[PDB]
Amino acid sequence: DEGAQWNCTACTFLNHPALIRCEQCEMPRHF
Amino acid sequence: MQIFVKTLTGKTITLEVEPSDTIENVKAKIQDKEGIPPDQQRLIFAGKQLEDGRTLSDYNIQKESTLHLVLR
Amino acid sequence: MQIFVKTLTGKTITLEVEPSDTIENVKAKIQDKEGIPPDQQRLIFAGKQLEDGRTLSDYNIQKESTLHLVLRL
Ligand SMILES: [Zn+2]
Repeated sequence: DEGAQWNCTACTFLNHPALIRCEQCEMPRHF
Repeated sequence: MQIFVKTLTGKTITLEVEPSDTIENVKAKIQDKEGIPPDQQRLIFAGKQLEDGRTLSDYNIQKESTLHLVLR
Repeated sequence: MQIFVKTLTGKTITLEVEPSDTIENVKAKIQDKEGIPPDQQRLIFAGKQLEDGRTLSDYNIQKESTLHLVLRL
């Protein structure tokens, strides 16, 4: 129960839920 | 057809493309407008990084799609 | 080749690897350098958690790729 992949708000890149910043663009996850 | 390339700083860029255009064609077009070397451009669409092999139709990229430009 | 391994803080680790090394091999290298046991390491590349048995080229991880390291208890 970790969470779905999330799409970066800045670039749409679909991230692993365990990353707090976007793997592609490094923007912190948007909430 | 037109597509848009949005950079990480907000700048939206309009490109003239064909569905049969390769990702490298698209990058060279961005170089022509913004002067960024293709080797530094990453293109993101629908959550995926686009690969130099494919065409826009491969990625099902349609008129007025927005791509995201990530510099690296 | 060399690859990088980045933790959540941004601390980057430099590994020398063959594209043929497994993810287990790579975790052991992280363990020697960092002291984190392999079972507590999660490696992540292109939004996907890596498999212990798989290799680096199985994931098309190539020279200068950056993997992300995340803990687990
Ligand atoms: Zn991003």
